[PDB]
Amino acid sequence: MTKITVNYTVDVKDIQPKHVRSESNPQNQNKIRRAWVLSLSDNAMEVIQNKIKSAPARHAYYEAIDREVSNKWIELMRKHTTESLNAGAKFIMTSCGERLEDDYCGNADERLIVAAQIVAETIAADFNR
Amino acid sequence: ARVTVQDAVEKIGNRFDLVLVAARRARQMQVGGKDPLVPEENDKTTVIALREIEEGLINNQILDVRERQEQQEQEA
Amino acid sequence: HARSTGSYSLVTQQPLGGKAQFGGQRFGEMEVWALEAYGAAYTLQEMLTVKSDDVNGRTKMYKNIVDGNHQMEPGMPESFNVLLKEIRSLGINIELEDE
Amino acid sequence: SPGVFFDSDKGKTHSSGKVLYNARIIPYRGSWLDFEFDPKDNLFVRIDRR
Amino acid sequence: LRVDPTNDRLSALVEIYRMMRPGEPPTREAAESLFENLFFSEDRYDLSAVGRMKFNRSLLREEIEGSGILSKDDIIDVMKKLIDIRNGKGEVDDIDHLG
Amino acid sequence: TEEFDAIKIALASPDMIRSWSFGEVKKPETINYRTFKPERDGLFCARIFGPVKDYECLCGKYKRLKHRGVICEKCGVEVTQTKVRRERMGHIELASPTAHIWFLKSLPSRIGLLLDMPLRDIERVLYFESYVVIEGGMTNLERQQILTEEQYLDALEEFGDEFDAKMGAEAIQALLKSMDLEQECEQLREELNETNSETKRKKLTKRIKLLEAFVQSGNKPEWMILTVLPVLPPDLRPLVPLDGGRFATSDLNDLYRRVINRNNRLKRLLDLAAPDIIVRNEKRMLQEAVDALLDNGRRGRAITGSNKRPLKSLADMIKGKQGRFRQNLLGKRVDYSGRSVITVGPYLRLHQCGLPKKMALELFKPFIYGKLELRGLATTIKAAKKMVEREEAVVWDILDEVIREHPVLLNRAPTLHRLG
Amino acid sequence: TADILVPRNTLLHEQWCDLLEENSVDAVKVRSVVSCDTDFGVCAHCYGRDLARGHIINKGEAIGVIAAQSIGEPGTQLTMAAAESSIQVKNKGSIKLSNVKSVVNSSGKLVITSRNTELKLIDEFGRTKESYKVPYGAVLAKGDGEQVAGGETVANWDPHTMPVITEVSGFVRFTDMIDGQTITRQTDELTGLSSLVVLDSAERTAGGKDLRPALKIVDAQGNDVLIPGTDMPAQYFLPGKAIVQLEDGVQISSGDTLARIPQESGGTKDITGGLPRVADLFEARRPKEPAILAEISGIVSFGKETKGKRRLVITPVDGSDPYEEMIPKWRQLNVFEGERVERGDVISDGPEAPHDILRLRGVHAVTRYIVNEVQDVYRLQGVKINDKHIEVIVRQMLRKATIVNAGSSDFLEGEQVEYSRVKIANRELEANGKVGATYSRDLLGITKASLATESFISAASFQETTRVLTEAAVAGKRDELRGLKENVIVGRLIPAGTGYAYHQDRMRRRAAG
Amino acid sequence: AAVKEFFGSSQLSQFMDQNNPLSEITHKRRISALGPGGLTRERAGFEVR
RNA sequence: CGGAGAGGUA
DNA sequence: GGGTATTCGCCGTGTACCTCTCCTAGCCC
DNA sequence: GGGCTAATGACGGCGAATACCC
Repeated sequence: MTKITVNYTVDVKDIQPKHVRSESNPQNQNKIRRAWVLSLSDNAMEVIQNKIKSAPARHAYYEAIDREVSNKWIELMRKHTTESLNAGAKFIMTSCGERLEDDYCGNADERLIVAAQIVAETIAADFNR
Repeated sequence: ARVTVQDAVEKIGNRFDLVLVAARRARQMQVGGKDPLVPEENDKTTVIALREIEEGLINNQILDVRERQEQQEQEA
Repeated sequence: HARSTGSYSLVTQQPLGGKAQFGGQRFGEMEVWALEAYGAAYTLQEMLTVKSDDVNGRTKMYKNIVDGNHQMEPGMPESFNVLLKEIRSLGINIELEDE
Repeated sequence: SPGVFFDSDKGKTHSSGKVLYNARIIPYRGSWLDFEFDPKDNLFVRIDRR
Repeated sequence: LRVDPTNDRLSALVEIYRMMRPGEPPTREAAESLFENLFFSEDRYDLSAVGRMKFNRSLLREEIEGSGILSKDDIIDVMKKLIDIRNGKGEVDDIDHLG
Repeated sequence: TEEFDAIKIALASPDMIRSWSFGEVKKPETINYRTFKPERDGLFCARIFGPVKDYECLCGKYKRLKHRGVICEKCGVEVTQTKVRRERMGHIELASPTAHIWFLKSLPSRIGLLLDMPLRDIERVLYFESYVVIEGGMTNLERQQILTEEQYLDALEEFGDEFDAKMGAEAIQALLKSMDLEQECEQLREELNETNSETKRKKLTKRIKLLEAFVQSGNKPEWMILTVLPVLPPDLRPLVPLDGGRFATSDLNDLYRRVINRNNRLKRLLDLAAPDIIVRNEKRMLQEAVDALLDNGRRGRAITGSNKRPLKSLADMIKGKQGRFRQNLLGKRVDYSGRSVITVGPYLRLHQCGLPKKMALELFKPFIYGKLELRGLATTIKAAKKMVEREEAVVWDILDEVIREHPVLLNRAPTLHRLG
Repeated sequence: TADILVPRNTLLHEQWCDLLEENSVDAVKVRSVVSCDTDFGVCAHCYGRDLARGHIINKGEAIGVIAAQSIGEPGTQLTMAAAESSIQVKNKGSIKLSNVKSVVNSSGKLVITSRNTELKLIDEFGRTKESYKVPYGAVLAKGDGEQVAGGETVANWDPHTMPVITEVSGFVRFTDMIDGQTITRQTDELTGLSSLVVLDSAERTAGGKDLRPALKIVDAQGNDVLIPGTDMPAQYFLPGKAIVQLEDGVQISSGDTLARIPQESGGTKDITGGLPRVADLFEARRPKEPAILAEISGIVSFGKETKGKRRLVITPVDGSDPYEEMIPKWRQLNVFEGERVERGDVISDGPEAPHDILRLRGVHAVTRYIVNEVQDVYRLQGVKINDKHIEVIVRQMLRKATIVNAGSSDFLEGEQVEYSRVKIANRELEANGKVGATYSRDLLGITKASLATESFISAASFQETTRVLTEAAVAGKRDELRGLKENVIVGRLIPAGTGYAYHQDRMRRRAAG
Repeated sequence: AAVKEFFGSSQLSQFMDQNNPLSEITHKRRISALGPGGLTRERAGFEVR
């Protein structure tokens, strides 16, 4: 709809612990959706409401966007592993499985928010037609 | 007849394959195909087979060689 | 009391019913362990499958003994079939790894 | 018999031993009443077995 | 009292009604009615003559009779003598005693 | 017998459950009550579970014993061997999904652990008492969290078509539909590559173990919610009326009649587009009926008339004390067995026991029949029956022959060792 | 002498037992089912030969059911010198001591410390005839290789209290001494002693639990004096009810008590016998404050004291130093800061739990403990049962182990130790070892082990059925029909006895064989 | 209905063991700690037995 | 031969 | 924080036989 | 007539879910 879509992406202030959940156990989900919401503004809400007139279709495209951000986040972890290995990282075998070295390790929250911001920019570009 | 299986246990130490071979012997004396090698007293095939095994007349070697040979003569 | 052939349940082929011919005596799991302690291995199979549950086994073995020999059919006891069916009745699958 | 029964709750050691007490009120008809003790010497009340 | 999470009649009645009946959003009047019926109505809680006699005998009263329903004085007496039995002044009652 | 080396255990998909059933159960009827004719297509149905008699249709159509390889083409009865009625299973298509009672109240709540959310919330949402955000949108509140009525409303006015929340097993089915196992496994294993905290990595590993367990089991969690409920074969829950005013029969038939009545009422309500409150209450009491059928004891006792005792559910006679009942205890009785008081025989050799003549006669009856027919003393099994019941002196020599070498096992009822 | 008198791995029948009898031997190592390495079964020689025959155990004999019924049959008979006073040898023989933490000090006192010291009575041969346990602190006028008459007090101690005999000379400094918190003020001087009482080891004070009173023994110059030969540290960290006999400022000789810790003179009522006792050994039930063991060797010290339960850091000399552990504050302890502990050394005092014995002291140690306790229960009623049955039951209880470093596990999966061994054998056979793979055995009760069976059928059909069936359905398990009971339910030849020959053949017939 | 249920199908309304006058007189003088409001058979119970 | 309750037995 | 330390449900209950009852009924159509 | 149709005086053990001093 709107030729310009305001974004809340690539902000330095967008780094904060995404561990919000109202029930037990803080692992994945209840944060991924919040992550890729925090990268989008309300203008996205109005644009999707005008473009799509079906609530089940809207929910399906929300799930599609969530799968896209998950795929891009997985791409981010594999890229981080590849660049760490190119930087001389070693596979640390702890009693939790595989990890990288401390000086080579990243963190999931920053990768997740970067993925969310980039996908939000992609969606904003998608609204520009 | 015979009531004690001590001699058969001495012949066949495992005494589990002893049950198998005794059953085999007793079944094909009960079901047509052969006749006992120890004379009868109107006894069932069980004690007859036991008395055979005590005398060392029937064991796994004798049984399977007899089966082999009867297969060659029956086949041609 | 004793019996050889007579009444059977309409839910299973275990022998029970009335007192005109009461069912066979209840050879419980304790006596199954008693047989297991021996090398009593076939005896369990006859006393659980052909003499107790397998209706096809019961008929075949009765015909065999009447015919003048003591031979057995292995059989598939109906008790396990009942357990299988009612496990399947709750939406929990049971299947057979066919040989 | 309906009435007041002061019995002893045993086996509640919790690495501290000590036999606790319980007072049960039994009516001929109705709901029982229970005044039991705890290892912290705090009196807890149960109506029936609630 | 320190552990007690309520300090007034209405909250105590509400909590008692709740733990009697899970769910069932409670009102003060309903809780009052239930509490009065379970312990102070002579159609839901009766000790009968023998119950009252044994009740008085256990608490060491000279009376041999009284109301069939529970009363505040009876409950405070049960408190006092249970505290006494904790203090060692009282004695636990036998459970299979024919008395 | 059938040849197999192993038994697999897995959850059942609605598709393969429908594959099990040869027909859909519709009528909540066993018989015509006062009239003892079974009602089709009720819980007993020759069209569904096959004929009650052997090699003959029961409609009044076929009486010839020739149709055993084909079904009746004159009516709906699937005429086969009577044994087929003991093996054919049925199904009922639930209008609303219903949770499986075991996966809810069991201490290792499989739905609870799979959804990482306590069984208290599971029962509150299933009992139609609390909302849960089922895959929301850009809402400031959590994507997956419990809600009661007031906040659910406040969100409903606050958030429009970006907010989904529902009642009963439909909501839990929505959550289980929305979860992809492989994506979550990849996400967790990628997180382990970066995370270096003990607690985070430990919970990642626990979630990975559960997820790979579900993946290797090949079970879609959507299969774990009941869309179609299979009904057990009629013969294994047989119909046995008791004469008089009472209409007593198998408890399973009663529970299934209850459930099918509830399903029919709910389907009728939905077909008429009944108000949400009525259909929700019908769904709740359908959940109650199904959970009572599957396992009585986790939803409140379901009691029958004139007997203060819960009806025995499927799980209650799956479970046994001691051990699964009909496998070896209780009770696994056996033919060719007997019981008697014991007397002392001090003239017996150690390998001998004294057995009553009548007991020997009516224990070894097939042996007597075979020997009599082999020796020419009888010409048929009926002649053998007459000979053994007359108990003449002739059969005594036959019994001597069959007992001379044939041994018997003596057994004490409390058996504490093999010598027992 | 090193003269071999028994053949390699041969059955020990009556003649061999005799030959061991005239050529007396104290102990014999025998292949046990616990030590058996055979997978999916037990080695014949590892079992024994006890049947209705003197011959070696036959192949295919279902010994597990025999063991279970041999334990169950005498169950119907189960119904429900001086110990801890003074060791008085009632025979004539050499005095021998094992696992001593003792130093000879003045007045000819062989002051033996710790509860880990044992006193044998060696007869004319290597065999022992009397056995005793020497407690922490004792007075011995006898030594190794000394003959003693019957009824002679070879070792003695106060039967009403345990005295702590000082082993070095010098003044005693009261370290970790806070007045009014650690101990209460009580001075009763008769000949220079005091009645200062360390508060009970349940709850002392706010400050008397965050600190623990100690008595360091140092010379007049004040330099630290060490005790070479014992692991008992020079600083006596006073436990509960330890009355400090010796005051500060007085030189102490070697042979004088330092602290008195009262004892109950034996006969403590914390024991249960009979059929429930046998059952709870077979279920490995917690003994209601088990005497927890020192789970690693090395020097020990207290950690952050009294955080609800006091943490005790054991720092090995070459191992992982950060090894704090938990201690409840309702037990009386034997080990103090700076005392050398090892695997199986007791931390608290009381009954042992089978789990910690198995995990720490070893599988053979827990097997010995269970066999000894069960056989003692059967001796109480004068019914003798061959210990191989208890051994196979123990072998069945411990079929599971927790993986630490996995080969194909998940670093915390409780897996069948049989499967763990088959995978480690497979990986070691190949030229590549991955990872790996380390496992620690853990004990399960009869019920829990039965539910922890590889096959869901056995656990479901004869114990908790709903839970087992649900877990099997969700996990998608499959069972190769394994043990006998599965075949009993299925109704075919069980792989035992005369049936074992059949099913084994079928196992050969599989895999296109 | 309630009275008939009590007198016919209660757990303390037992068929009188009638083979001897002693059997009668013991059955009527029996004292059952079981029943509604009392013990249960599976008590054990070592104190009450 | 659908299932509960009671007694007695070992 | 953390380890008890409770509180909240699930669960187990020798064997086998004999005898005996006693068996979904409410109800608005 | 009828077609649907709707507690404890257990005890010991144990896993799950919070509860409570230091």
